[PDB]
Amino acid sequence: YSNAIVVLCTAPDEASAQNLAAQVLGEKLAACVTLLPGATSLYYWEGKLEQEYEVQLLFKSNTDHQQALLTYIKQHHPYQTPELLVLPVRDGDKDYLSWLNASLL
Amino acid sequence: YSNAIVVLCTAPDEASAQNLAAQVLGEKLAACVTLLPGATSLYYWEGKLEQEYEVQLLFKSNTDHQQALLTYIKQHHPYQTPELLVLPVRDGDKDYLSWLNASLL
Amino acid sequence: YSNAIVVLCTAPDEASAQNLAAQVLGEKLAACVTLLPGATSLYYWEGKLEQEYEVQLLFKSNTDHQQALLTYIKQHHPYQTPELLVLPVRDGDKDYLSWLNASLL
Ligand code: NA
Ligand code: NA
Ligand code: NA
Ligand code: NA
Ligand code: NA
Ligand code: NA
Repeated sequence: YSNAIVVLCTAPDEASAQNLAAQVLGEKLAACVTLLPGATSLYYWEGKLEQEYEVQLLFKSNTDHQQALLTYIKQHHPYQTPELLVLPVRDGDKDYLSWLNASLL
Repeated sequence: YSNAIVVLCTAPDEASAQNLAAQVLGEKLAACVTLLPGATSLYYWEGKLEQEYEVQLLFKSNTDHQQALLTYIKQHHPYQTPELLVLPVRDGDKDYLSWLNASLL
Repeated sequence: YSNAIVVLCTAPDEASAQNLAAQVLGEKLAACVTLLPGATSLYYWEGKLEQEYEVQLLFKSNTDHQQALLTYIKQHHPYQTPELLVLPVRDGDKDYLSWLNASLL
């Protein structure tokens, strides 16, 4: 396995998604943050089935910066309990991983 | 590795995607279902290259509910052979994982 | 773990993403390619924070064709150093996995 990771997270709108991405990148806690706006999420919250528009984010980072990234997002997110799921990366293109690794703190 | 999983699946349109998600959620087989509408999928089917609009779904659940979820979607999907790929989750925010686990059957 | 994989990659626009997908599929190096257009990616490039539109791609393939797929994309991509991250697949629907494998043999 490579040391790269892809962290999934959602935001209520593009404005908040962009602000969070900019903060994370300025702190060098991710190499690239990709936003997928216009998503819809369904889930139960306090006993009711909700259906809300959200932005699905993908934070591309590495294991050496994993906890710092999670902690940062958790403390700079509009939601109290944001989605934060780390996907492992089994392999990647050498040159891309090189760039990803070099971009981080 | 945490016990969380993210299941990839596609649906032909938002209406079918929403119905499936609502059903899975009511059955408590996923904690959150995110729909990414307006995607385009290319693939060969019966020897012909097809290019079709689809909704990419992400079902956020755990390994304990993995088989029931897969079986449920398979039996309640518009396609005869739907995409069902389980991505493992290496780690996550504990508060989020706690809510995810608590929302399941 | 199954032998399936999901490879993340981004393209600058739909035209280029579609051409790449078609080429990869003709070469039988992926069973299905899903395009998520209208995404926004933020990243530092040459010291400056960029915010650009991209298409997020998901190549659904197997470990048996993983290196050939990565090499092929790298040689047929508009970017000099494109994003190429391989996500492992823990499990999936038997019929879907069978179709994916058969499509590439
Ligand atoms: Na803006
Ligand atoms: Na902004
Ligand atoms: Na869209
Ligand atoms: Na609906
Ligand atoms: Na095209
Ligand atoms: Na052959």
